[PDB]
Amino acid sequence: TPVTLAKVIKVLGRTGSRGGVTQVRVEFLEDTSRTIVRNVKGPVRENDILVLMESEREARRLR
Amino acid sequence: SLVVQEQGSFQHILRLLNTNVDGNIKIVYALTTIKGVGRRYSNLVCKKADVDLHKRAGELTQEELERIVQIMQNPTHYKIPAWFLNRQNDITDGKDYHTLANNVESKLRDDLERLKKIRAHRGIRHFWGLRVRGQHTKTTGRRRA
Amino acid sequence: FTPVVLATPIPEEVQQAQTEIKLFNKWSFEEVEVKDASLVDYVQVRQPIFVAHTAGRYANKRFRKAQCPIIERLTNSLMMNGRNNGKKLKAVRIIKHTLDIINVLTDQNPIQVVVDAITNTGPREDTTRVGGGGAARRQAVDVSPLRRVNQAIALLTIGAREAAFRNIKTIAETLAEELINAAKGSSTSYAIKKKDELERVAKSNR
Amino acid sequence: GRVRTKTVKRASKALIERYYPKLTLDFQTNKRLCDEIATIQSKRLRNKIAGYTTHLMKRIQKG
Amino acid sequence: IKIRITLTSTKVKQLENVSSNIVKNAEQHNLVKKGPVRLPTKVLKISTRKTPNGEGSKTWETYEMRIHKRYIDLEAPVQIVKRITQITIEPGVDVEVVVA
Amino acid sequence: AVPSVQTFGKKKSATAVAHVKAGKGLIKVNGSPITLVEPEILRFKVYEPLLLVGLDKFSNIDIRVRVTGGGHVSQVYAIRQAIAKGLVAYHQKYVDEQSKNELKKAFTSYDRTLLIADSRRPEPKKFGGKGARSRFQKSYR
Amino acid sequence: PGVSVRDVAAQDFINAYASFLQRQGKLEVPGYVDIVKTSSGNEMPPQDAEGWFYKRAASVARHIYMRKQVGVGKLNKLYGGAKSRGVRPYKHIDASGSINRKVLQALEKIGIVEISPKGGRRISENGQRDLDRIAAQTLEEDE
Amino acid sequence: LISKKRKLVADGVFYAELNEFFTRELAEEGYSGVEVRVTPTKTEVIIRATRTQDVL
Amino acid sequence: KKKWSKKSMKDRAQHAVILDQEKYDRILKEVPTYRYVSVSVLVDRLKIGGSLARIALRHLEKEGIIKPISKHSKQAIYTRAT
RNA sequence: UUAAUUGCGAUAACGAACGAGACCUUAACCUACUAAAUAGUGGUGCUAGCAUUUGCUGGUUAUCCACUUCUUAGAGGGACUAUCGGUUUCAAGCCGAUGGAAGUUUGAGGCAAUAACAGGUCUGUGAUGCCCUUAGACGUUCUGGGCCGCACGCGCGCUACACUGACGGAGCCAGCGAGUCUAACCUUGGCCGAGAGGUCUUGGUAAUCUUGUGAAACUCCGUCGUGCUGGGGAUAGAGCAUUGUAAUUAUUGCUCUUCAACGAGGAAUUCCUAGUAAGCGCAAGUCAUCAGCUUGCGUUGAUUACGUCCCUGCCCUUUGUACACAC
Repeated sequence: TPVTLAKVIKVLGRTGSRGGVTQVRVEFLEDTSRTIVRNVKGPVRENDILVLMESEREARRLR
Repeated sequence: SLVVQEQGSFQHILRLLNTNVDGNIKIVYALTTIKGVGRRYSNLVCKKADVDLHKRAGELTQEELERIVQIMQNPTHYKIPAWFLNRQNDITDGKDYHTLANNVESKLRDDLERLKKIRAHRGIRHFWGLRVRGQHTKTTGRRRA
Repeated sequence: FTPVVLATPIPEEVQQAQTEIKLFNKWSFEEVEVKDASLVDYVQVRQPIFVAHTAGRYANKRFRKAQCPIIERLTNSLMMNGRNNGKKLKAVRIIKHTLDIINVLTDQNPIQVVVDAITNTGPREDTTRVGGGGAARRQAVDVSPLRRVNQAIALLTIGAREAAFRNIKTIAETLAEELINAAKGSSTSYAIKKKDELERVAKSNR
Repeated sequence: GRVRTKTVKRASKALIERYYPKLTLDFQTNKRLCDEIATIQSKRLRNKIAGYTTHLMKRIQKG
Repeated sequence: IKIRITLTSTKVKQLENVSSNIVKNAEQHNLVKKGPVRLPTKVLKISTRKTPNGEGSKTWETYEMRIHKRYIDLEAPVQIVKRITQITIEPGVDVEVVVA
Repeated sequence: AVPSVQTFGKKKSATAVAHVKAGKGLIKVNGSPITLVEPEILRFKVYEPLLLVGLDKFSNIDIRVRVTGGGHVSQVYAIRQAIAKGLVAYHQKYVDEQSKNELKKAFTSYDRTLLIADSRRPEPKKFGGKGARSRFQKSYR
Repeated sequence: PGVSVRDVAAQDFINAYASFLQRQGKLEVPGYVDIVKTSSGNEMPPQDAEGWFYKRAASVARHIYMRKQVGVGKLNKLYGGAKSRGVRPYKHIDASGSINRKVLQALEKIGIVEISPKGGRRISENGQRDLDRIAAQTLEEDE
Repeated sequence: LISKKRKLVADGVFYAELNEFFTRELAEEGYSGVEVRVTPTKTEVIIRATRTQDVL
Repeated sequence: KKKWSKKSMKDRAQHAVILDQEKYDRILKEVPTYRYVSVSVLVDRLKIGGSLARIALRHLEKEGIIKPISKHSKQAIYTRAT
């Protein structure tokens, strides 16, 4: 189960049709400077580590 | 900490007043399982029988049991206060009785049909199956009839 | 250490806990370093307490519940399902019995193995709804560390709760076995099975 | 939320208009001179006025 | 002489200027006293509906009658006693004195 | 005369007033020592401050406490706050400001509650509900 | 050192005291024991049926002693409690003032208690000394 | 002899009832309001109004 | 009327309320190799009523094989000595 | 930008007013002032026990001495977002941190605009127009029923569906608040009774006595054992008291006996973001007696968000309209 530990460095903003999720910019620690922009469910903030079961995705939006 | 092995003196089942009764339980609640008697009177007469309540039923003696039922069918001889009883001041004698497994429903039907034949309110309510104790009957409790 | 006396004599074990080191009643909150650098900063250790109860106004702000002591959160999660609203005292009693059970078992730090269990059973990816209009659809997304924490504690508590419902195995011992199951990875704990089931459907609807 | 009304703001403006030398940046003395130099039927209102006046005096001291 | 004066009113400032002229009269005539024993204030609450009829939404009003009670134990001879009694009759406030 | 002070600890509705002075190292509550509080865990909870600071600061000191109001736990929190406040009063009074400030520093770094009391006073009831926010139930048909 | 009930714990002490009185046997139990539920609300009578009069007695002696003067009314409000009115919600209800009167009169017989003015009963000095000595006995017994 | 609670409220309803009386009967006399002042052995009722000799 | 229920059956467990010498030496040889011990452990591994379980816990911590560590009511917690 | 047409300002607008805010109450802080056996504290003396060694635990209103931290109340102070750091035309203001009793308009309420409904109420009103009736009255009064009647549907709530438990013992802590005068309220004590209850007494017009309301939940111990079973207690029977002129379709309460559905609830749906929910019981209102009702009081005390307009609706603006008793 090779996962990637990457840290939210920016929060783009809330989405879901019901404010239930967000979009964030996350930098991979392994292979530093490799950025991504991805989604999150729960309460989160700056500097925040998070495991990711993949690297290769950027969901633009959602309702 | 007391541990001891129950042998053939034990018995999984027995009979008391037209009713089978279970061992492997507290004797007093076996008695409550018998009709015409609940926890109060059962505990009371077991104390009067002068016997362990902690102990189960199957490992008991017929002398214990006949003494018990003797208390039950002649309690006032055994100094019961005459208010535990389920029938105080009977209508025909004024004596305070305790009805048992069969006599409970027997005398129940007796005084009920007595009311019915004297054409009483309570009797006809019992007859038609309505509520007897002055309940509200419109909304709640339709599912007994 | 010196065993000090007073006008009122005190038991020596508690005198020792005072003079020496802050603990549980017994256990040492140290050497409970967790393995997940994701879940660090959203757990709470190195703030030791004897008891697992205090009315810290943690839920006024957003992440002060992250700064809350974790075992207090466990107790607060244990007291639920209506009839057991409140009764935090019996909650901490059950905690006491469970931790003693774990440490007579799994004789390392039971605090350590429970934190290993919650990080074992952390759900990492979830799914969420899109409405459509006429028809609903799913989409798999990521999960907060704090949400991993809350979901895992809820999972453990509820699995042990329904294990205890209408049966003889008490909540304390069913909770302890559930916790060590989640610690090792058992395929028997409610928490881990629901976690990887949910992550599996997430993987599916990616 | 923490916004202030126009009676407050105009009162503070007028006091800074014609008492700028007599007062200063200190909330406490500004309060203890507001009490007498402007008849005010509310202690909390006096406090709000004092806070805004020191806000504006800081503005003057930088700009 | 051992009297106890007491006041049983609601009009606070009335009661208080009453107590003030009372106590300064007592101390300028140089009579012994205790302080104004200020009892706990008693709020008579009446909680009922606003609506005269039965319909409309449910909405409750709570009217209050705030009572303040004060008293002091005193000693003084009869002439100063009766001058103190016949003076300091302020309206709205209720008063009574007792002895022994 | 005696070195003595009199302080308290408040709570929801529980007030625990403690008289403190130079004694022989005794603690009493309603004339009963500290070991008879009887929630059976809050005993340790109320030992917490004196354990944090060590019993060295309790060698020749007598405390006698008396408490009222609200639940058992409220009495307990009032008690621990009262004895902490009273010890800090004693060390403000007789012992140095140094001991005072470091003492309260330890107590606060453990918890702000030990000296300052939880000012979350309970909300009232309103009409429309069984409580302060929970309305009753909506019905339409 | 000096010893007192406030110094010793509660339930173990009361156990020891009722056991001491049950061994002394000079209590003169009424006789209708093993009959009653001690209330209108307790849905059964006790379990240590031969006992519990002595526990009740020891506890009330402790209670009056900690206190000064009481009445059977206060004792009933203390010793009663919740009743299940069936479906209807619970309620506090007062215990058997007759039981309390009888145990009080037993204590007056042995002289541990003393009727006290301003209403009520009170611990006597004989009760005081034997109570403190029982506390000594208990705080020695635990070791 | 009676409690000060019911004393005060009886004074209140007393004021109210006589006010009702007076705003009824003195209505055409430029009534405005009344005031009892309690006194030992006496109680007094000004009537703030306009048509004074008329109410007299 | 309607039920909105299923109401199926179960094992209707036959936990023992007395014993024999076989059960006795069984528990005597079986209570070891139990790093965790409790009423429920005795129940499920020995099929016994909780009264038997409690009294046997008392018996065995009295004789001394099981070392209790917490005697709280409703929950008895023992290891074994080894 | 604000909770806000609240402010910055922009500007054929200028200057004003109402609403909001302001204001009022309550909750919290004050070891600082006024103080006090109708509240407490300590000490003195009298006095009980253990220790005796000095002490600890106690009782003692006429033993007094002193104090007011707790207790009250009064005047008053106090936080205004203070400071700091970021952010922002760099302005209103926003975020964070420190300190602070308190930093979501400190919290919760009260007050609460213009216009309007063909809303509810003529059964609150000796306020009531018009009509009807007005003496074998639709007026009033007396008796007995009645408003509860049950084949069935809906809405509020209480009980449970058991071990995070039931039962029996012990410990066992609150607050809001009400109380008798020309009447018979609250009733303490002590006597009897299993209990309900009865009894003769006592105190109280009240911080004074009821009452420290010794509430419950709770906690500690045991009995129980996963068993429609000591869960649960409708359903019924018999007996015993009380309230009231009267208890009969049992007022209510106490005792014994009978111990049924119910194993977590379907389509759907309600309330809810902090001492809030929820659990817990408690007083008051009604009231001769009757709480599962309500209003208030406090006791134990969580999880889950800090967002969105997806549903349901609201506010402003622009637009379109065959709409105006207005989708």
